[PDB]
Amino acid sequence: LAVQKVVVHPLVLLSVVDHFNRIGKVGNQKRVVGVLLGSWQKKVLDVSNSFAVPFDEDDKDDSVWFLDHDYLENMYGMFKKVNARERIVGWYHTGPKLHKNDIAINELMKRYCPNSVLVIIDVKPKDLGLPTEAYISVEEVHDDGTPTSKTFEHVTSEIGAEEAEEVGVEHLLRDIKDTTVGTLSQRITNQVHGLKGLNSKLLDIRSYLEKVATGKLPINHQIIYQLQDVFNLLPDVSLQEFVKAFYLKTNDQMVVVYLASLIRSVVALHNLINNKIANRDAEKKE
Amino acid sequence: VLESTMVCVDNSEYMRNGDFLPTRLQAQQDAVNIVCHSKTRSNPENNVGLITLANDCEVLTTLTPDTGRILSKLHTVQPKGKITFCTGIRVAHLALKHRQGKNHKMRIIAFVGSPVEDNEKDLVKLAKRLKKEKVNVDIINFGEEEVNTEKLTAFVNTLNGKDGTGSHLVTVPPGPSLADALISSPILA
Amino acid sequence: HNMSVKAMRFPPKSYNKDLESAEERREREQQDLEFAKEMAE
Amino acid sequence: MKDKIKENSEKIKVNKTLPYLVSNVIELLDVKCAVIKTSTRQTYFLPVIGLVDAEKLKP
Amino acid sequence: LTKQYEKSENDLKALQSVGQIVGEVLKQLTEEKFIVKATNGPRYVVGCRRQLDKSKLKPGTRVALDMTTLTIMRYLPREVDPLVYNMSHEDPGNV
Amino acid sequence: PAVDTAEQVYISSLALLKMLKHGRAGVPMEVMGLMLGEFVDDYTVRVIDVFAMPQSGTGVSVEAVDPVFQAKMLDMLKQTGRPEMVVGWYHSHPGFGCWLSGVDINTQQSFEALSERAVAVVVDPIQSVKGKVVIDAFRLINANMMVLGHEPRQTTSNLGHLNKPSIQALIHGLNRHYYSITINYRKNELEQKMLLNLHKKSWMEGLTLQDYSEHCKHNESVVKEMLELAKNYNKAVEEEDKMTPEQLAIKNVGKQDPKRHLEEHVDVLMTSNIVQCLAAMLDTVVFKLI
Amino acid sequence: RGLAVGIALVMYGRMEEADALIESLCRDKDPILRRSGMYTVAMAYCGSGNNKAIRRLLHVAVSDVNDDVRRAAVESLGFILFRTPEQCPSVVSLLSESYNPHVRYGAAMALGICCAGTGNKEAINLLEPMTNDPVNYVRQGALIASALIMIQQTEITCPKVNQFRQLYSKVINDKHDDVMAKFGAILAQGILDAGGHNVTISLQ
Amino acid sequence: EFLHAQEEVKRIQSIPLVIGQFLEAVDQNTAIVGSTTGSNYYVRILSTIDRELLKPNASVALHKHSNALVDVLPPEADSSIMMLTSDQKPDVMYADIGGMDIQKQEVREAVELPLTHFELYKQIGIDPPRGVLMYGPPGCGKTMLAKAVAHHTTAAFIRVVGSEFVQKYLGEGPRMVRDVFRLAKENAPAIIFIDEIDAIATKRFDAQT
Amino acid sequence: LNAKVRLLREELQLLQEQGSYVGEVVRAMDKKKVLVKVHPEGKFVVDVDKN
Amino acid sequence: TRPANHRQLTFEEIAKSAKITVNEVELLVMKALSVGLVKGSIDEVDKRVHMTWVQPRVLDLQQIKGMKDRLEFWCTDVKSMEMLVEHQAHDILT
Ligand SMILES: Nc1ncnc2c1ncn2[C@@H]1O[C@H](COP(=O)(O)OP(=O)(O)OP(=O)(O)O)[C@@H](O)[C@H]1O
Ligand SMILES: [Mg+2]
Ligand SMILES: [Zn+2]
Repeated sequence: LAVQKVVVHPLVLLSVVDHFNRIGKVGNQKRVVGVLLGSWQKKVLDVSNSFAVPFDEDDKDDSVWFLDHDYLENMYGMFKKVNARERIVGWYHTGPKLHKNDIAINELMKRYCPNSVLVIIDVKPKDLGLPTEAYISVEEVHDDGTPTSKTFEHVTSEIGAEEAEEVGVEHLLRDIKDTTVGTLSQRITNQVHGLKGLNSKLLDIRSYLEKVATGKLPINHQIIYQLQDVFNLLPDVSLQEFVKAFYLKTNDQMVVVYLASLIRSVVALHNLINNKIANRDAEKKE
Repeated sequence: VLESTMVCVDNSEYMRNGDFLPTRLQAQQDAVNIVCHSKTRSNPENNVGLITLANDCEVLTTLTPDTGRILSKLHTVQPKGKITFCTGIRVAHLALKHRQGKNHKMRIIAFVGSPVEDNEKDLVKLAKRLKKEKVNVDIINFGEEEVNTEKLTAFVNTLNGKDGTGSHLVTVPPGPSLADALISSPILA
Repeated sequence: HNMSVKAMRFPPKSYNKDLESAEERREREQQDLEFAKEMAE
Repeated sequence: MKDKIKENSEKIKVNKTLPYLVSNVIELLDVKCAVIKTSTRQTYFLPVIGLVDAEKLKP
Repeated sequence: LTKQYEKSENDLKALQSVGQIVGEVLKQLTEEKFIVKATNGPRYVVGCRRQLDKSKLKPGTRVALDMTTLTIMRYLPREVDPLVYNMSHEDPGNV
Repeated sequence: PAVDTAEQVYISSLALLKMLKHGRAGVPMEVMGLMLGEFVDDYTVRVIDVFAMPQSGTGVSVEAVDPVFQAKMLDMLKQTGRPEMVVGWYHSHPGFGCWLSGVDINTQQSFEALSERAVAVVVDPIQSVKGKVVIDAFRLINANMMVLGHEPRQTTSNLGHLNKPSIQALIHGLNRHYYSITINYRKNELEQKMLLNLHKKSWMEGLTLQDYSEHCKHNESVVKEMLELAKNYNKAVEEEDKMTPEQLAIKNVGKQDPKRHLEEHVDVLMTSNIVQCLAAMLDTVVFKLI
Repeated sequence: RGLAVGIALVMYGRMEEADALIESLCRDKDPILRRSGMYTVAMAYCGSGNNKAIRRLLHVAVSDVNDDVRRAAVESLGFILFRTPEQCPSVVSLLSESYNPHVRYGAAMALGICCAGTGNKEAINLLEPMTNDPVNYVRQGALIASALIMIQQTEITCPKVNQFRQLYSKVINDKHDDVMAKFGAILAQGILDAGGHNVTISLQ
Repeated sequence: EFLHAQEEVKRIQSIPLVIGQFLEAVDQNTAIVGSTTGSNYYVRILSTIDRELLKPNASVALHKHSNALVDVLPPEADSSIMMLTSDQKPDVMYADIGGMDIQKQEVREAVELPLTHFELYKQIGIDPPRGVLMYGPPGCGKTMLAKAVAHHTTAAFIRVVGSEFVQKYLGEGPRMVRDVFRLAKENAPAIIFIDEIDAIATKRFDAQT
Repeated sequence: LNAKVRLLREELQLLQEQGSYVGEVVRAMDKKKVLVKVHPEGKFVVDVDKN
Repeated sequence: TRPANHRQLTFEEIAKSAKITVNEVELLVMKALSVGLVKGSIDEVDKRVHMTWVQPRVLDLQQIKGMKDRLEFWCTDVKSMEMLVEHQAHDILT
């Protein structure tokens, strides 16, 4: 598509959290909506700033909602005066999931940026996923004969920081972040987190299938198509060729691990030699 | 008075009719030009904005202490779709809830020139909801008043309650120009 | 490797004496006070 | 505006106080701008020339 | 005179300006670090303005750097020596 | 009613990130902006947010505050739940430490004329490194009071003398024309968790296996490197056998250390191969056809 | 800051009865409330030598995001170990050389509180190098602690009394020394000859 | 806290940094460095500086105020003289040059052959010549043979003229000489050509000028 | 480890201390004076440290 | 119909099911391979077709329930291995 990856800077996250908190101080709200400013680098979005805009909606009806687009334009001008290279690239809202009226809001935003990106930023501290979920509006051409509609195609979202922004984040995360853990422990923790995320995704798919089976949701006929491919992609690890290749590869890596460990042991013995010699010299001169 | 207003102009199909000279669309354009000017000279701090009442409501311009932009927006307003009075009033109320200065007073100008295709219960509940937030909605009952004179009657009666002329139901029978009936109406008084 | 690492013994040296000495550190404070009192004026 | 002009001239006089550094105009660029070499053997670029019309300067 | 006030205010705005040291780009180290040599002076590891192109800063490019931070403020065309300018702009005599 | 040295300026995480980003973007201009917050009491100055003022033009210095832009930004921010007054101004010092120049003093005099307890914050985006941002807060010392023989502020606690002033700031008029207010940071659990997502790798790449062709090529290359490294390591051991203690480090200058490179290669290969093996073993269980 | 000391005083000498409060205060996100938890550990275990409270104080001292909380955690060890003054110059001795100046100040103050009036030679030997610490308030705390430890002490009882007596005068009469070091030295002079040489400090 | 201190000590490397030349390592943590300002200083070395990169004649980045050795620049960096790019290669061929077979053979055997056949030279026992001095009457194909070598070489070519080294800034001449040699060493195989060597290689020197 | 940390933190302050000039000794003199030649800056008559 | 472990269709099976001669079976597979309906390869020496992918089709509710049961087993395996990794590497886990 027109968007390959959306990089959301920590300043955007902090601004969104602050906007949500200051609006929610009123004690009666569900979500807040603002505008996202960034630059364009190849096909990778670089969402780097944001500003709040007045917004309200009805709890029952989805067609009733007000967004101050004049406020949008005025603050776009004010921000453009400060930073001309940051242009409107989309919008954000803090609702935990999508809304039925999100397509209308994206249509409103598309005038200012034709390829607008909606970045749902969950203020609640989710334990596994990233707080950002990026979507772009696409015209879904169905093959069932149903008329073409506008949907939100998901986009891989990442959190990246500028050099000074990273410096500030590390200053704010100085105490909390533990960097003493070695690289190997970090990779193993990454594997654990990947297992947890895969379990969560599979549980979401299972819950959707459970709802479909009991009739809570209709058969999409497109999620089923994707799920058949997913189950077909499950490799057979019991094949003789695969097992032999896996064993050969594991032995090829284990011989390297053995060589590295042997060299490490010899170097450790050399260190012990140096320590003992230094201790004996220190006690001999004293 | 220090109040903020938002005009609920109608751009339905029935605005193409030549009942009001020269056309109902041009007639409501002149009426909007008059009412926004009146609200501007009533108080220099007053806020005016334009909300359309097409098939789907679209806030053309939010509240602003400016007049020419309102007519600039109205110039491009083409007659399309069917009136949706239920959602338009709530969209306008949402807009007034986010005015620049909260010390301003509620006010909505409604230009109904097409039949309201809703049950009376929805209208009375909307009127009660607006009355709770002290919202005053002034409705011009031109166009199809022969069918809307009852629903709007209940709307205005429930909005104003029993005391105070917070909102009016100025009904302009077809003639030379409904704007010529506006300057004698309590809307601009 | 673990056995060899666990066999390394550090003699009980007077630690934190290789740091800045009090007299020499005071030297810097006085010279820098003169620096601030003379350059800015 | 006369008082503002006089105060502006007074500020110029404060900034125009002696001594000056004697330099030689090396170059005149457009992006109106000057390049000078001071007698301290230093080359500087001036985005704005200053209190002298750029037309009255030559390398 | 309105134009007199405009010129006086122009002089006032010009007075706040500060000259920039002219050096030459030697080598771009990183995306935000450069090695530049002053025209008659030492070589420095400096930064560059974000708004600068950073693609016109080829090695050997003359640049103007901030006086304090030495950050590359601008890139300039190849300098013409005043002696060379006088050589070119010398009247022969219409012979 | 002398100011207390125990006064503190509380900068929120959003504010700090905004000033750091604006200062780094505006390098080397002394780009300025306004700090919205609240004077909680005589000892606290909370900085809830900041907004940057646009630069009028070229010049590495603080420009005059544009009243129209400030008024417009304040009025519009009040419309979206930010009704916080201006508690002072911030501006960037790209690399020459945190202090106030004469222009900065004149600019801060305006805020002090408006609000007597306004704070001039200086942030050094160039000298700031990860985990330690170079920042300071200042307020002018009135010449009339200090000249007559009065301390600029009263010391009722140790809180105002915990940070030793830098010599660069002292040279530039610190404790003479302006004083430094201790800066503390307000961090909540929510914002810290939100910032923790920075560089947080996706769950997909946790189970993602590296290309086995490139992995084998890397293993072979590093092992071939350790071959030469051990060949040199033997010579290094023999040389250090006969080498005086003054040359233990001087002779190591400019010459590669086979032991250090051997350790680095061992660590790299151990990590890479162990991670690849563990990931493959996990994938053989998770993604199975049965 | 006032309520931090107040809550601790409310539960003075309560042994384990303050535990439910302590775990509430020590787990609080407010650094001042964590400092209050440290002070409550000190007050609820005054001189009991309860190694559970000592363990908690040491854990907070070595691992806490706030320097004030760490300093108070090290400070609170004196109120727990004053009944056995010989133990403090051992548990705290290593803390007295830590990187954190606040932890060093807390170590000095713990020596002062626990070994107050005792004239402990080990604690004074620990405090003597701390009077030359690069950080000013560490020096001030070390001087005040040295005053508390050997208040009223004579030359025969404590051989280092004259040395610190001259040290206080030198620090006070040093124009180039920091103002807070001189504050600590003056407080030390006041403590060392408090009550007209007829008073002491003894929490027991 | 050790990791935090390691991270926070890097603010000493914040730009702008002056450029010096690592002259000598006095001990583990101090060294004599020659700054480009023209003065030699005995400064300290940042503990996180890779001492394996502190080779002789290595460009280093020094703190602008304290002159302390805070970084080591890449050897190919900090060079006022650049190598010949593809577009700068002269169009002169060996075939374009007529009738210098003896000179062509000597240059090839002394320049282009040792670059590609150094192992053969070692095996035979020949010591390859470090440098070549091409001399003769003016206009006898010297500079053109250098052009042909540059056009027909797979190695780096660094063309320079002797009069370029003489500069107003005292110390910049030797600095750029060692920069040329460092750049050639870092891009080995390389050929350094110095046309009109008499500009810096005369036999008479006046000590008072 | 604590000594390593402390030395690392003090190194940042130490590295900001100005570097020392390198000079050549012409001759020693009375009262612990030495005639040196700073590399670019001519000659000086300098004191001698007590160490 | 066949499970992924037994997607090796003999030439006789295709010939009998499609009511075509054996010698034509290969050509039929060619079409199915060319259009993109199925993916795989043909081992003519052993007269077998190694099918590895199928065009996804509309599934009944019972088939969706069976798919959900497969997901149940998959989730059980993923959770078991995640707990195993967490338990074994608890000390080094960050
Ligand atoms: N053998 C040759 N064949 C063809 N042309 C030659 C030959 N030798 C010299 N030339 C001519 O010499 C001209 C340039 O002279 P060149 O620069 O090679 O001389 P040189 O020895 O470097 O002189 P100088 O000592 O004055 O620097 C070229 O135009 C080229 O045609
Ligand atoms: Mg020639
Ligand atoms: Zn400034």
